[PDB]
Amino acid sequence: GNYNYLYRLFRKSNLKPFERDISTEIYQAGSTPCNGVEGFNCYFPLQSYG
Amino acid sequence: DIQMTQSPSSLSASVGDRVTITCRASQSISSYLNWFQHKPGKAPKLLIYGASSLQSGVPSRFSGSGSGTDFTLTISSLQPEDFATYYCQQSYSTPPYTFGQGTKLEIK
Amino acid sequence: EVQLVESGGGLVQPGRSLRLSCAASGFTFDDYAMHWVRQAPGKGLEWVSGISWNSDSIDYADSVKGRFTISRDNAKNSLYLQMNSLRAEDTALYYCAKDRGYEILTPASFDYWGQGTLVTVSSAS
Repeated sequence: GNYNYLYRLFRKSNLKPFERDISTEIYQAGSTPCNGVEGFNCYFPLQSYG
Repeated sequence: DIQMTQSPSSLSASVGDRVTITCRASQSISSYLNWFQHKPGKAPKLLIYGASSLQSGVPSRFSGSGSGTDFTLTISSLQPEDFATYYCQQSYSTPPYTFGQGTKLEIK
Repeated sequence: EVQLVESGGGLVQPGRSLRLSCAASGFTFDDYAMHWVRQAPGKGLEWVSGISWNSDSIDYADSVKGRFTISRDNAKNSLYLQMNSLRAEDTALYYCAKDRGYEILTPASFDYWGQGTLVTVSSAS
């Protein structure tokens, strides 16, 4: 399995044409603040292709 | 690739009977098989790890045997509280932890 | 005597992510490998993922490669699992098993399990 390739799953809003996102903050899925700690409704936005 | 098979499908016996369940592997695994007792209402448990090594904490009624490509499990008495589904798992081949199909068992 | 309880079971739509966690209390969590097992509603057992005693070696089932991400938290004595891009075939029952050894691919099997939590992947109420 090659895991050098990663794709982002979540973002607060849609990307404008021709820009990049590099920040990897925890995505706030619900209303409970993540505070930098992964938890329920606090997901990781980057997943790697298998 | 390895294919894991179970020869019988369903059995029926009494309180003081003796039954045999066998599990056939496509390729040699060198006595690396595991048996699990799947109680339908709660979490499954482990009975025998390795070829015929009895896990601590279960009655000595169960006893297994076999190596290579054929394995066999026998229940000494089959008390009325032992009806469940049993699985055989190998942990030697490239496909990790391939489980066999079930064996539903009713006491009657 | 060890306890393996998990959470996060519910109803999610296809293509939506859901995160599962599992709490272990009755043993020493710092040096045992842990695995995830799936119980299909009308089939047999199936292995999903596994992690080592510490996160060097991570292995995934072929049918879930590039979709799931299993984590580990030794400080809080609990493990996690991320389910992403779910389809209709992931409506099964999940268990949180414990490996006897400290590696992922060893002849040692799963000695202790826990009660499962059912998940559904559909669009309903």
